[PDB]
Amino acid sequence: QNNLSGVLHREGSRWVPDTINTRGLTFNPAFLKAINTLSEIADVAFTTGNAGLHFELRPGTAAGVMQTTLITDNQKLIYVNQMPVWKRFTWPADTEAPGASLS
Amino acid sequence: QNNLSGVLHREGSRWVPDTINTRGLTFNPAFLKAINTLSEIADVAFTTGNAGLHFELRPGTAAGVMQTTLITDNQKLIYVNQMPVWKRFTWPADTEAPGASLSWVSTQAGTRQYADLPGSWGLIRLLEMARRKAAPGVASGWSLSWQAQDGRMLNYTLRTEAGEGPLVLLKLRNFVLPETVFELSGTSAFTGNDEDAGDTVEETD
Amino acid sequence: QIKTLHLDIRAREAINTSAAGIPLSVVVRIYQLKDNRSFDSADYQALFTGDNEILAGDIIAQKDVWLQPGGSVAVDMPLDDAAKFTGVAAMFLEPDQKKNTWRVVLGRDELEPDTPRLIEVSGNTLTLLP
Amino acid sequence: QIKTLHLDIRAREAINTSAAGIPLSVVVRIYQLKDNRSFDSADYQALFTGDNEILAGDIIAQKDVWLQPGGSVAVDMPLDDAAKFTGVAAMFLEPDQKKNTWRVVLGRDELEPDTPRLIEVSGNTLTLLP
Amino acid sequence: QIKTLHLDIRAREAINTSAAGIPLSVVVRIYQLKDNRSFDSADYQALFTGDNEILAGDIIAQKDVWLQPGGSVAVDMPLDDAAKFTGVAAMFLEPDQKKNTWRVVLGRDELEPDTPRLIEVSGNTLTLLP
Repeated sequence: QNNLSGVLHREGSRWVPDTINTRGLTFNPAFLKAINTLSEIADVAFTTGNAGLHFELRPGTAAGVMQTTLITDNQKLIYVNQMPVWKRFTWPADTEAPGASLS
Repeated sequence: QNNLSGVLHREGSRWVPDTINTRGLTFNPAFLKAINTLSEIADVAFTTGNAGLHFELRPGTAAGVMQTTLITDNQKLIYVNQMPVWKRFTWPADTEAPGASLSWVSTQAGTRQYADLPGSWGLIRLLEMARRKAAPGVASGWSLSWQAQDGRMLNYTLRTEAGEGPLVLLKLRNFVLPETVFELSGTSAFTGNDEDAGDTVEETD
Repeated sequence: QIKTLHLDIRAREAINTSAAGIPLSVVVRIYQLKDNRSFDSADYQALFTGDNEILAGDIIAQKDVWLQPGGSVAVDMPLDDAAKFTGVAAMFLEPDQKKNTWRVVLGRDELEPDTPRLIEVSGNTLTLLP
Repeated sequence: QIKTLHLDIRAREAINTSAAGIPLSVVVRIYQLKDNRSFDSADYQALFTGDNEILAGDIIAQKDVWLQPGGSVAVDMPLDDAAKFTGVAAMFLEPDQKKNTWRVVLGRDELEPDTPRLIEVSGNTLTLLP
Repeated sequence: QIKTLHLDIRAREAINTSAAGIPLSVVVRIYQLKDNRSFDSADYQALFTGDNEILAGDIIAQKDVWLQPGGSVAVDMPLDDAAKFTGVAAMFLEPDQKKNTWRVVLGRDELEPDTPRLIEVSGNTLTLLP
């Protein structure tokens, strides 16, 4: 925003290069991809600075197995072939024993 | 605020065009309506950035039906023809299984739920289906019909707080941000009635 | 004395009528009291929605019957021995809290051990019968 | 009357079949009720996941049996005397809430004190046998 | 004797495999016969597509079950009294008409009145189980 402010204008979510109004100066395409991927991380997970997303959940349909259980961040999902209904996980939780497992 | 800051001065809640002090440059009226609608969403629902409104809710009055129950965001309203008393519902709640549903008990059957809709955007989904709304009572004066199966109807009478409450979120359906501003086409056109006519069809049907 | 609480609750067609005269259902609650003074002190609001635990603590048990317009529901209750007063209260659309036609108190003596006493609901009032 | 609750739960191979026809297991719950009216009023959702404590309070005790596809589990339950109705409900993938083939109510009279009554599960329905 | 026809039809994943080994579905028909001699005389073609009304007239009733690969379908049939032989035939892609592993005949004696007999399909053959 200040070291090359005439070179890369912030546009949408990516970084558009062709606003230098300048000839004889091109740069490495590795940098331009490695900033676009990071801004795509910046506009999915991190919306409020506190770094947390949330996402809808998974019921099960199986074949010869029952009692599918997963825990993540003290938000249980126990499943014994009931009617499949969605649920909700916030991914960074409060203080707990944080971790995840499938049983 | 910076790309055309001499053109559209921010004024009230809408956007006013006559500040260019310039001749020979109109713009597309499809843009100016589609920004006014968005700022009217911006000043009813989103007052603090965190995107949450709250609206007073409804008692029941029925005709041949009882136990009208709705759950949304773990804020129950159970109702068995007691004295009618208002409630207060914050619309985006804390963590839960967020969603909404309606369930009544017929005279000759048990509970059978009308429709359950999951997701944080569920309350605006199931409220679509009965827009026979205009009511000559309280100030914001709205009612809901919710014609469920086999002729049993279950009434409600909605009273909102700031402008139009959460009914204004139905204006977003079939709404695309339009094309170009500053187009040469559309020189002489007077279409300053759709913002009244859409609510005319809404508040009568 | 009386071992088993027996009650028979009649109802006509015109009960709990709204402003449109529509016949509506109603919910009636049965209370087993140790004290009748607090049952005569509460209004319509603090009895059905309130947290008067002085009154609720005197309520030994509560049971809610649920009658159609124009029908009846029989009450076969194992009567508690400390239940000195059988509290009967209803939730109309228009409960006259002033004239107090929305609650009755049936003491220990006015029960019958093998016959239900008849409570008739009409309009928005509660009525006993001999 | 009946002192000990005895139930025998048969099952074929095609029970609780998914959209791929796959034989799945199922969970069946046994309820000891004081009231059968609330057991006939609840749907599939508010019985297995709901907080209808009016229905749960009428449930004296609950016990969950858990049967394989093509097998059986014997039920030896010390039957409560206030358990007027033995509530049997199951959790299929496709519970027909309308035709109500997912629950049965067995009263006090239809039990046998030293012989289990036979409940057969097939498809997604519950079936008694004489 | 036997009043109600009960059959349970199991199936593995590798049934009716094509030249590409692809798991395919299959259609199985149930026949209620008065004669088993004509059911042993017909080939694969004149049974499923033919007009052998001598065989079809001995068929009292026919019912077609329809199973997924890797699943099961329960059969609850009101068994006719003249149905001396329960004819079970299937339509594979490669029906071995010579070794005759595509049909079985279940007589009156080998049925069970309250238990389904188990028929397992694997590869392109039909298999009974004790």
